[PDB]
Amino acid sequence: QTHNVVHEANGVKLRETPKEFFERQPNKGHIHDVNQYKQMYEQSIKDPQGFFGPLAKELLSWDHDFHTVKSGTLKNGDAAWFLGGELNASYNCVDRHAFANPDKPALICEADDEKDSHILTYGDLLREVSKVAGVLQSWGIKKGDTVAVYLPMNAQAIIAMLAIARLGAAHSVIFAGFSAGSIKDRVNDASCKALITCDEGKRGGRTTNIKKLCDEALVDCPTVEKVLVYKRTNNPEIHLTEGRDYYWDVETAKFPGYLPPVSVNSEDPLFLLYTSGSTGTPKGVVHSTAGYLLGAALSTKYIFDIHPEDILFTAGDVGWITGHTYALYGPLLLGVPTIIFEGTPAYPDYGRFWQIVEKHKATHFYVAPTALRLLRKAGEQEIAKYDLSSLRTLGSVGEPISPDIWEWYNEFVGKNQCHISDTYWQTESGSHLIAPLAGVVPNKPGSASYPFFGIDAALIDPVTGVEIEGNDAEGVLAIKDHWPSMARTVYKNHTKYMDTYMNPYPGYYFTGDGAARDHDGYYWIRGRVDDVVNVSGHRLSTAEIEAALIEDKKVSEAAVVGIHDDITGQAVIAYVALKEEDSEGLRKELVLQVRKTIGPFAAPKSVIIVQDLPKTRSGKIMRRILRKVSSNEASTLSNPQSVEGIISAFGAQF
Amino acid sequence: QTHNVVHEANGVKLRETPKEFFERQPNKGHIHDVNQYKQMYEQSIKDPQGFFGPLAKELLSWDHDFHTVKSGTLKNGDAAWFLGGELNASYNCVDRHAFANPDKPALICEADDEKDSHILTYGDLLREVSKVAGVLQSWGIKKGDTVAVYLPMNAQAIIAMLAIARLGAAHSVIFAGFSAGSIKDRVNDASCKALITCDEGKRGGRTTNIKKLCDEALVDCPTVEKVLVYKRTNNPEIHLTEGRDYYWDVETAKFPGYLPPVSVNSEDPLFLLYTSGSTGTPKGVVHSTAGYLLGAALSTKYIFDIHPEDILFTAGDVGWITGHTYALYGPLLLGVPTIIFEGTPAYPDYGRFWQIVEKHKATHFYVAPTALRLLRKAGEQEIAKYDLSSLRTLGSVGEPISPDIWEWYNEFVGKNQCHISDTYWQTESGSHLIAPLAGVVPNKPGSASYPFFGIDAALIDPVTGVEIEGNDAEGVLAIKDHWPSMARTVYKNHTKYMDTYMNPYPGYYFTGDGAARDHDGYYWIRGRVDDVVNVSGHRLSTAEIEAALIEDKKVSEAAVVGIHDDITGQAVIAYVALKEEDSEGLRKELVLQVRKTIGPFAAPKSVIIVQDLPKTRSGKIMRRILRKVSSNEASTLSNPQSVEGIISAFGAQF
Amino acid sequence: QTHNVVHEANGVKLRETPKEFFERQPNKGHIHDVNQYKQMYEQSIKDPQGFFGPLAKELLSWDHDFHTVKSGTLKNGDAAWFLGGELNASYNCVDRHAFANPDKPALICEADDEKDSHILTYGDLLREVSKVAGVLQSWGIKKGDTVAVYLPMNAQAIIAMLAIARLGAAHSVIFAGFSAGSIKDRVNDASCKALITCDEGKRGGRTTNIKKLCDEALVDCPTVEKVLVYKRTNNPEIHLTEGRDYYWDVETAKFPGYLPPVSVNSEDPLFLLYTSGSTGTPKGVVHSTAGYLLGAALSTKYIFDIHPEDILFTAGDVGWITGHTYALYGPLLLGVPTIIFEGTPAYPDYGRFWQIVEKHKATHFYVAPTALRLLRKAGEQEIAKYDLSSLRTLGSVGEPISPDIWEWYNEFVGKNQCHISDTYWQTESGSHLIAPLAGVVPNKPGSASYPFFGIDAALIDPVTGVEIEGNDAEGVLAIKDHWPSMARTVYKNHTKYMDTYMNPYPGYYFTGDGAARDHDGYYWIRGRVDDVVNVSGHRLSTAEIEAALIEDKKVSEAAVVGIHDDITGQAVIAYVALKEEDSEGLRKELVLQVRKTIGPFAAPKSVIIVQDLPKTRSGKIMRRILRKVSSNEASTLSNPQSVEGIISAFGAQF
Ligand SMILES: CCCOP(=O)(O)OC[C@H]1O[C@@H](n2cnc3c(N)ncnc32)[C@H](O)[C@@H]1O
Ligand SMILES: CCCOP(=O)(O)OC[C@H]1O[C@@H](n2cnc3c(N)ncnc32)[C@H](O)[C@@H]1O
Ligand SMILES: CCCOP(=O)(O)OC[C@H]1O[C@@H](n2cnc3c(N)ncnc32)[C@H](O)[C@@H]1O
Ligand code: NA
Repeated sequence: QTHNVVHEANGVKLRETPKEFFERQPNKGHIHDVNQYKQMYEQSIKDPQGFFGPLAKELLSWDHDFHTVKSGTLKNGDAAWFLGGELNASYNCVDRHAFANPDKPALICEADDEKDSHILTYGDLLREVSKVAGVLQSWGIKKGDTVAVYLPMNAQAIIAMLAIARLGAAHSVIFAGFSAGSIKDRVNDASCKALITCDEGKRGGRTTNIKKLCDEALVDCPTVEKVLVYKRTNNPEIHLTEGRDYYWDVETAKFPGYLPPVSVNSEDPLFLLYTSGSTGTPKGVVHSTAGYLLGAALSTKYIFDIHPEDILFTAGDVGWITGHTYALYGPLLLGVPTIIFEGTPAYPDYGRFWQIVEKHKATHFYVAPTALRLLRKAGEQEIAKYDLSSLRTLGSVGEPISPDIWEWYNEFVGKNQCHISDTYWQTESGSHLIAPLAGVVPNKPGSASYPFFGIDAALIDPVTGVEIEGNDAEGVLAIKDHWPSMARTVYKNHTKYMDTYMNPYPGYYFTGDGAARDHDGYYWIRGRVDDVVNVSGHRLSTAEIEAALIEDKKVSEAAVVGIHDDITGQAVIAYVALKEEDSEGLRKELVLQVRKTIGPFAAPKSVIIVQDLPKTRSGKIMRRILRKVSSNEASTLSNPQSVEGIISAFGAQF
Repeated sequence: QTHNVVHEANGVKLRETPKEFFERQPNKGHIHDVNQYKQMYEQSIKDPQGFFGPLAKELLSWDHDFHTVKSGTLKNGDAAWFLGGELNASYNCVDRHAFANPDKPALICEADDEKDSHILTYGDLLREVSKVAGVLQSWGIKKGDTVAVYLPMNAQAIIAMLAIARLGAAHSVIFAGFSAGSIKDRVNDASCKALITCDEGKRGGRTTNIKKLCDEALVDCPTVEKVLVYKRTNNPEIHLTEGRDYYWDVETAKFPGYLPPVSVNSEDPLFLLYTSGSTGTPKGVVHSTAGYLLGAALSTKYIFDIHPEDILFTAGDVGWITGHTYALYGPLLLGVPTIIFEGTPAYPDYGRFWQIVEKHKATHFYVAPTALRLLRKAGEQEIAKYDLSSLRTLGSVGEPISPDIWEWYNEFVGKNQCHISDTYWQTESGSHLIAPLAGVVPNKPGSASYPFFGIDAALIDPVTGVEIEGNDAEGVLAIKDHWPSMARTVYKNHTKYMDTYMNPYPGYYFTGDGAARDHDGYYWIRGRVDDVVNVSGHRLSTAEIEAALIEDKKVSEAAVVGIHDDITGQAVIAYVALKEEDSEGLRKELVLQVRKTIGPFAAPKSVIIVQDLPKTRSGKIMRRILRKVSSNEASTLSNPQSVEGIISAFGAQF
Repeated sequence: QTHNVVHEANGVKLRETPKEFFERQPNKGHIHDVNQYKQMYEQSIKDPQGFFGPLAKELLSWDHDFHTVKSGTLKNGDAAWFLGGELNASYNCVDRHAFANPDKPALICEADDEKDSHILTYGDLLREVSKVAGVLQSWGIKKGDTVAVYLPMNAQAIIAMLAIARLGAAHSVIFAGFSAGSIKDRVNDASCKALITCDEGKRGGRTTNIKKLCDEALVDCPTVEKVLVYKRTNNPEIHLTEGRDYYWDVETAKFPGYLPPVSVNSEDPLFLLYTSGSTGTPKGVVHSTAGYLLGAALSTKYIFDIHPEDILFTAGDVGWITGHTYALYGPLLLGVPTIIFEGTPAYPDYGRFWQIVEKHKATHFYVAPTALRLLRKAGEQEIAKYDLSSLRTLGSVGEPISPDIWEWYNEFVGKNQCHISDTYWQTESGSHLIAPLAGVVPNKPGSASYPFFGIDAALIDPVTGVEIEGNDAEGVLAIKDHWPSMARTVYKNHTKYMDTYMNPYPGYYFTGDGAARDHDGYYWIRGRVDDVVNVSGHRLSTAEIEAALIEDKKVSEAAVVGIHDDITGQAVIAYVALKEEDSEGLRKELVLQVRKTIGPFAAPKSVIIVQDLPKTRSGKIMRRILRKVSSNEASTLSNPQSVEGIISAFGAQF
């Protein structure tokens, strides 16, 4: 007790799981007592073979059984799960459920306008996936090909990824916010032979350009042989390059309503998803087929307490890992309907999220902390109008949750009845690492609680590189052994995959996050230790933004850091130095330069112009100074007078 | 009793199964009583899962077992059988039998001249198929490729289709009668990467040109990379385009006598077979692998009463669905020798069919009604010379059988000892739909008796579109649910497949045939309701013939209909109107224009030339008038005087 | 007794298996008594299905089980084993052992210099094979592709063949001694899409050129898309053609440490290996996957008495069948470490072979008789310095072993404690045919003893073509039925495969060797009957050397034969006749002409020049005369005076 190192633990008492939730369970809970979970967790770490074997056979339908549950080491980067097994993601997500209950809802597609909303049953999802998959096969997509997807968060993207996996190909979903240059690089890296996109998207009542950005990047993408285009708005003046572009509706009507699924090996690539790390250009994270689906199945069934009668709503976009796991695979593997929203929580009214939960009587809701802050400041009153009584579990993902936000979440939406589960994980983790299991774990506000099955959490001292033992401790967060849903490599570049995750601390998986552990065992996440800032959930490497600013001929050097913006969580500020008029206009010109190389979400909130940057004698720009200058101004540098200049221009600009 | 609507049922008494047949059975009959069959049939309709499951495991050797017997609906066009199963057609047709009895006869190849006849054992068929398959594999044929076959009805074609299926490819047999333009269209549609043909064919003592027609179409077929040519006559002056054409004997000698078969999914395409429907160009009918072979195995074993000691003779050509199912797959699946005839029933003498039955002591004989009429008028006396005592079952296929022909069949050939089984089915049906089961069902002459296992027959009123209930009823014939051997789609054009079979009467499979059902339950087929005429067994769309006539610049409009010709069953007459001398010569010039675009069997018997066609005010040519004018002349038209002109020119011409 | 025909059997007594060996067995011997072996052998011949079935399931890990143990006949050339089975060679050789004992040694790589020696564990071999296999897959290598290997006898070649088989591709190892023209022909025949080689090799302290010879042949090899180059010496001035050549270290670092193995059918090609027969250019011998690995597993486990605790040293190069079977697959299948030597038994000292046996405490040693003669004449004394006490079994392979050499082997190296096993077999045989089983069979010096499991040995009279029955008999050696590891065909040329092995004596496998059988049943090999001479183990067709000499414009005709050279066993002499000065220099010019078309090992020891060759009236060069002229001069020819000229020039030259 009386924590000294973990200051956040002090003054925090366990918020017991509300009693109303256990009554709203449609069936007996998967786990009875919290002591039962600790016994399950202890087995997954000590005996991984005896723990995950049965669960894999229970939750996955195998075309061919595996001979070995776990192989490989973190140090050697040769991890593998369920070796010898053969299965298919589209059979487990669609086919098997469509045979039992064809008319059961599968995709509840809620569009930007509710007039364009519709529901697809599992029988319908099987027919549409088979048809789309039939088109890609006639085009020549085979096992081992990568197929790119540039679609908004609607049912069409869900259908696309399943049809690609159905053939044994790997899908690479590119976020619709990205620019043309970001599509160019990502496609060329994967050597995609096909692209699935739409004519244009509609979000918040505005018509976003989609196909036009694809045509721009595709002139520099020679691997793409053919492109599939969906008529989301049916705009007549949308050009389609002959021989390359073909129409979704026209081609799918040519092929039958059932296509045989292609068996893939357990360690065969399921998908690629590009993320930006502290150093280097965005890398292509690869996930295996079997170990990923299992991880998604476990975390969904047990942490969220998902039963066959439940309905899940996950707000995240499929362009990021959250939509991948807990808007598609997780729910569909368990045979429950998932809610896919193509709009924003503000259009038409700020209660749009809550109409959907009322309309479809959703039982589980998954949201990012950046959206809860937006709703509180803007549309807090609308919540009471809608029912929201069907919700049993409220989740949080992507950003640190504040105790202030946690209490607002519990009563304003859950009415002190729902269970709150702060789910900490990563794109590379595939599934949840640390989260409160609903009905089991009493959550401490702000803490992600205990680690999940198969995750052996530990802290490491950053300087000495030793594992810290005990409680009331702080350090770098790392995992001792690999787990089923762990990412297996970076596409065509395993060396950077080792240099990033396995080599910083050999024998450990490097998460890039600082954490603390209290005496109760609950884990507190303190943010990323490398040069990555979480801006509205999007991870952004400072180096990617800095390289975009330097593309302008005038920019001699640039440096970007992050600070706490209330709405966005973190915002990147740009301190740029020019070589040798209209200073305010050039600042805006740099903002679109970042918006052109990367996308609109990378644009800095402000750009401060200084002649000299705070540098050490060797040359390293003192990012610690620029960080504090943004907030509070209170070591050895080259010129200290330059610091007064940076403070002068910061107030002048921001 | 006392049928009013079904006039054919009146005056017809059951012709009981002859007692001599049961004694000639080499073993106990598959079905004991007719009540046993009705119980089997009732199960196949009520419980399809419990009926076809065991039969599939019994009659098919699976590389991998299936998880679901039946999926999909007619309304959605997503039918599938034995989902998850893996198997290969060449293993079930050749390999497994060759292991048990290598020296057992498999292909009894009876050529145009008996001096060129030979027998291939199952061990020989395994070696020749493996070698041919070895050539196609080195050429690059893989699972999912289509391979065209343009061969006469000999052992080489049988070997070809097995070698193609062995690799998992799909074979498209093109009838040797077709012209070059028909090969052109069919090949381009399937995008065949290879072609198997012969130098030239010999039929009825005449040397038919084969390779030369292939070279003509192949200049407009870019997908064909290589061609395999068999030396049927070894004509020295047969050109072989270098890089494309290679020799059957030369290449097969390069590869070993065993090649591993490639596993295909149950719903993977087995073959394509092009047929002409009332509307549109000829379409590519697709059949699955597993559901087709089962249907062929069931219909052969039970309707024909085929036992391991039996020998089957089916006269049909492999260019049509009859040779596909009951000259190749059906017999070979059950491990019995099949008789392949490359000649005609007239050369050398009209008793050639009966020498073969005597020579090889055939037990089952399958023939079309168009051949029975030819033999009766020309060579009726030769039958008594040959033994023909080994025959147990006589079959009829393709055309309506007349009660006059049925009685001639029973005594002149069967000697009132064989069982006659009128087998009604379709290219799309894959296997028999309605037929008398030998040893079980007493056949009514002219009636195809009761429907077969898994076929839920029903009649629909054409106008109201309602299912007719009761007996003494007539209407459109339709099947309530799909069946294993049902065709799954039209190649690369599922929309026309729905528009033709599933959309005319939703929830039903449209057969395109009129039928009647008497009080005993026996079904009577009354012919096709759409614009298709059965000329000597070949289904011919009127629109395909009309489009060929219109290719001549002079032809303004044309219209073709059918009437009863004794020899051909039905003959198509052509009424053509020219724009603006040698009228008799231009009539002959049009006949070869049809023979050039389609083939020799489409040529009209006569061509009547009129200036105006009987038309409604909207423009539809009154095909009912041209139909009656051909036979007996006894509504609102545009000009009635034109009718007197059509009658005047009909007598003048025909 | 008192053998008359088998003169070698007379005066020979059984040398009983030394008692010390049974004590040095780490476990109970696989076979207890010699009578037990005869009962096992009798079953393998009478009931092949009941004998090899269990052994295949015991010694091989199957991805899918087979349905038939044995099919096909020698006469039809359609042999097949374990039909229907699916497996992978790299799983059985690496993966399965790496799971049980990752840190167990697998490849003990002893380089030309011991400073460059290293050991790879089974876990390491799994990671390196997976990475290399990962590179070939991204390059596009798939099941059915051939990949060429031009590497010396080191660990890199072993890794290469496993990675190729891992993908289901077939590897074609080309011996590093061969010239550029020999690589050209071999690659073009197989149509290899990739090549794995190294910058240069080091052997006996000399730097051999390797990559440079590849670049020379690759300009005439269009099928090769990409090439993998290993940095054996890291010579900076090694050119790498851009787009074609890539670096082993650079590419393998890009791919992960585990790659899923690809299932292949039992009869799918494992590898190709080119050998030269009496007639024709070198042919590509093909071996199946399953039947080969089993044969290698049986012969290694039982003839050599290999147990899990044993260590094997086989001196042969992987460029020939010996390194294939008993330096790679045989040991690795059984999960024991194998010793790979990149040097020669003379460098640094003649006791290098024996340091390795002492260093790694090797228990089994495999050597060719040509090396035992070299060591005896040059470095006999070094043997006593090293321990060599861990050896239990000494083997002999490739050449006839002399009784003089057999006794030297037994005491000078084995110290009358090891068991000597003369293993006679062929490239086409895949595994041992006739050999003494250690611990079971008392070996007669010079005799290979009894045939092995599944080999039904018999002798045939060369003239009459009848099988000789009884003992004290001599004739052509042939095998009555095929066996699992028998070669299945010649690549893309099955006709020559039949003409060579199955057609000379139908119903028998032609070995090309003369043999004798004594009253005890022991077999004595008397050499090859066709025009093939074993020069230092390399089989060399006389026709291949003769064609190389004739390439020079001056050479009108040439004829080469073989005689007994002490060091090389057999040496080829060249008698060449020119069309029309510096006679000694042209003789040397011809020697390099052979060294350029074939390789350095084909160069004749001497070249005798004569104007006329001893010829029959039809024209056949009397090779019997040139054979005797070389040794002792003691029929009807065209000119007898030419014989005096050949004798005159032989003494003048050689
Ligand atoms: C999985 C969401 C999308 O993942 P990304 O790969 O884009 O970003 C992962 C990072 O988000 C933060 N993070 C994620 N979840 C939480 C969380 N629940 N609490 C605090 N920080 C969190 C942690 O810093 C982590 O390293
Ligand atoms: C299966 C033979 C070749 O089939 P096709 O696809 O070429 O033609 C099918 C049509 O032939 C007629 N037909 C077929 N068999 C009979 C039959 N036994 N009696 C009467 N009409 C028949 C029916 O009209 C049917 O729609
Ligand atoms: C397997 C070694 C490499 O094989 P190759 O395919 O290069 O050569 C096979 C031939 O070598 C001889 N031969 C092989 N082993 C022996 C042996 N043990 N004794 C005598 N001659 C032998 C026999 O003549 C045989 O036909
Ligand atoms: Na399989």
